[PDB]
Amino acid sequence: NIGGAGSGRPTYTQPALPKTPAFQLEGEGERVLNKKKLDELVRQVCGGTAEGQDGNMLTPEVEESVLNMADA
Amino acid sequence: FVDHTIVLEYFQGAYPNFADFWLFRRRFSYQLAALTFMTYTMHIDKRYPHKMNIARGSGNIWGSEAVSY
Amino acid sequence: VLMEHALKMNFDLEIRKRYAQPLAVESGEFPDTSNIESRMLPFCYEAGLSSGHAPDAAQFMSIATETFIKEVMSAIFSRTR
Amino acid sequence: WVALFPMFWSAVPKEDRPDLERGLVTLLTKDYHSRQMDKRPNVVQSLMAGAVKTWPHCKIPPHVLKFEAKTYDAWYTALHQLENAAIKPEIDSAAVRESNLDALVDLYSTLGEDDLFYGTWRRRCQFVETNAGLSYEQHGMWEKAQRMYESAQIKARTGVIPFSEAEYMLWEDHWVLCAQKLQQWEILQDFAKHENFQDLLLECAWRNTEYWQNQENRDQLDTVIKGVMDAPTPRRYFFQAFMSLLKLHNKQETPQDFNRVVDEAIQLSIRKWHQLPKRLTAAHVPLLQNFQQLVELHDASVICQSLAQTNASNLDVKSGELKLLLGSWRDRLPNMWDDIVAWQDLVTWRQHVFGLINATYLQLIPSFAYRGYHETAWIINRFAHVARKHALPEVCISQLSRIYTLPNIEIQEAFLKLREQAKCHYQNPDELTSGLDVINNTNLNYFSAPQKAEFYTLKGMFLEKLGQKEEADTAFGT
Amino acid sequence: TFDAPPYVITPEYILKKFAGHPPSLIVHLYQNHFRFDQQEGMFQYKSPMRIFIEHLRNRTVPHEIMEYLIQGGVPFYEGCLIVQVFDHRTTVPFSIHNHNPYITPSPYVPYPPTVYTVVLMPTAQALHTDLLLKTVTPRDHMELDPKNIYEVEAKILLATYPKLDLEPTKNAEETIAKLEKLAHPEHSHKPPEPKVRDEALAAEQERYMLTLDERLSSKLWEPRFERFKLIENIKQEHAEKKEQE
Repeated sequence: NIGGAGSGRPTYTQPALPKTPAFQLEGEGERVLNKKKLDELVRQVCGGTAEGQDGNMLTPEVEESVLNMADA
Repeated sequence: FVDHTIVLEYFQGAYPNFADFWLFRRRFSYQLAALTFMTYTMHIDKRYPHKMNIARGSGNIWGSEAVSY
Repeated sequence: VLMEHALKMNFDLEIRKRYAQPLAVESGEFPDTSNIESRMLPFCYEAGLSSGHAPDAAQFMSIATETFIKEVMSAIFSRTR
Repeated sequence: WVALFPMFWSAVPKEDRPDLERGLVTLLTKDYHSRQMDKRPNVVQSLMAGAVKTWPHCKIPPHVLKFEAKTYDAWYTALHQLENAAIKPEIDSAAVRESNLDALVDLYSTLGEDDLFYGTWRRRCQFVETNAGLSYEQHGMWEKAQRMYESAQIKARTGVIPFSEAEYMLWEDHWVLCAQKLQQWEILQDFAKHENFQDLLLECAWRNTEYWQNQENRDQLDTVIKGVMDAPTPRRYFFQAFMSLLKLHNKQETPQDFNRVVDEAIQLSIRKWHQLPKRLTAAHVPLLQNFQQLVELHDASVICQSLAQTNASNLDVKSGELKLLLGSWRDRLPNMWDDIVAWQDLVTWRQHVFGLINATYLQLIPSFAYRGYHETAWIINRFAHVARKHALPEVCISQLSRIYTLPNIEIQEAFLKLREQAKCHYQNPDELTSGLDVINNTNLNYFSAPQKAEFYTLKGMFLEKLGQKEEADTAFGT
Repeated sequence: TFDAPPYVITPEYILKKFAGHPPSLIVHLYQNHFRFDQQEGMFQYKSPMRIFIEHLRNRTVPHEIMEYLIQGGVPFYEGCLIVQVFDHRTTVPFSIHNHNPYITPSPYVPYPPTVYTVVLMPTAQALHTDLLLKTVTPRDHMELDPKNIYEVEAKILLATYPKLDLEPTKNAEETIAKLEKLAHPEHSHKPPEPKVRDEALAAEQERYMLTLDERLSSKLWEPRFERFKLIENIKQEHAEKKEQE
């Protein structure tokens, strides 16, 4: 979709074969995968985590520092 | 006795293909508007239900026995 | 420095979109291909690259960011465990 | 298949239907179906019809239907479910209803159904100014619609009453459309330039005849045209073809490439015509106008080639040859009730071609070489008459007044000017000053008896309103 | 010479001394937005203007909008501000069967504030911003060359604090007593707290039904009227230009 006017506008208005948008029928969702990414990295570089515990590998004050690092 | 979904049921069952029903209804609306104007301005009086003819072939409407009162 | 601290294409309407997307710290989501792709264009327009960027740059940038974070975290862990 | 599918779907246990529905949605959007676009009985139509024949127990998202119908010619199958779900929604939720109505309105807009579009939008709005503006735009009163939209936006600025985003986008889009219909191009050009709208910028620039003469200006426009060509469409291809014609006129290209461009445009137009319903609907008219445009484009290319090649030897005999083709062109016009934009485009294209002819013939003289001005005057007068019949305020007057300055006073141009002057009598209230000034003195009446006689009759009828019974009596008696 | 403020500034003294003068600002609070008296638009509590609400809660001058305030000539009282607060805070949508006097009936329905006044105290950031703005404001040319910034600030500080406590003590107890006596209300807070971190079927059904929706899918909104204002500006410019011709 080129032109810059925008798409999905319900107002008064084309290529021969437009491209289908992206969709996901059912699954975990990005809102979960993105949040789990950091814990996944910590698990990767920490060597391994024993059964019955995971996720809480960085204290609340260190996750903010890591995110700032990434953005910068 | 009489609900409000009789004529719609009849004309939905008369047209197996939906394109035909869509076009029929689209023409029927305009024809009814024209007939309404004609009947309203000239003071036609006894508009019994057997005086409205509907052409199933296209959608035209002809109101027979139209005489001013 | 003090001022900062105090036909044709309008190149200044696409640079301003840089601030629309929330930062990683603001949301809590580790940056991914989508966020980096959104962030790429304003920088290119600022520097004068009218054409844009190559199609396969977002994945490269995401991989580089992941590698950098992994290296830093590995460095911190080795000296205290 | 359409007979079988409901019977077998009725045998699926109720607890398992969602899995089959998701699998069906996945199967409908596959990528290998594109090898079946042209075959008329194809699997997409059959699957959609089978699903929709049992709608209450087989739910499909509205937008999947909307997306597939536009490409695989299943318009009415989609509309069936789309406008049956508005009467009796499947699920109780505001978001579902909003999405369904959005899809329905988009289909109505694409198919060219104006009245259903406005009727559907007027039962969905929240303000009263939006309602009034839609009802005014339905009846072709653009100024009032613009004013109501502006008032609606101003009132909404306060924020005391909440509104939605659909209305917010509608106000802007329809303000732009109403401005387009009223020939407010001067401000639209700058608005598009500021807002980065390429197509609107091209449309605005195409209306400036002289802008396309400077080499640098056309070089700049070429970049925009090439930028918007990764998603070819009939209008973009027309613009590319016009650019190629202009390039050819200046000995910068071979005719073969121009013919290739025209062939590509024709193929795209045919491919887009093949995707609409079989029976002639209201969405076919623009494509017919496009066909005429392409034919006239080729004719103008031949005109330019012959003109250049014959004038290369300074042979002022091809005026008669051009006369036949101009006369043939003089009978190809739209119908009086066609959209105004069609007349605008026709006039603009003819003006471009006539300007080309005038430019080529002006450098040679320093009567027979002043035909472009006559043709431009004729087409302007015809468009002015049509615009008056459309009840466009000041558009007819604007066109009749923008022709004040035109050189090469000739019998044809003088007669056209006299016809325009006779057309100045609109028979409208509060226009007494202009009529009285015209009565005072206006050119000469020695040209022809019928013209002066009709002028006298118009003067008498103008006097009749003022109450000058005997004056008008004597005037039209004479 | 100008009268200098006391050691501790309180709302009572400032309100009493300047009573009968126009308030510096007027703010109206609604359920989910606020605005100024002459303002026509609105601000959301979630928008970037939450800083003003935070400052109002904390009673601090909002140094971030100092230049905007200076443009409007807002009045200052001994470097503080007085703000007036007005508290206004205290069918079947998207259905085609709803009735409205401007719509047909449709055959699927039977038939058709508290007022407050507060004072905001100044800070060091405010003075820093004031000097920084004065440095870059053309009037020599500029209104203040940098090299005189230190002398100007020295004179301003001398004016603000005319009297200081310069009496030596003699032992620890006297110093402790003096420290206790001189405590400040604004610098006597406490240390902060450590930082801390059936319907599913219906939600799934709604998400499924909203498939392939270009705009509504993502959400499952702060209007600014920028296009309208641009159109108004361009129309005004074109009309003004046409005035000459």
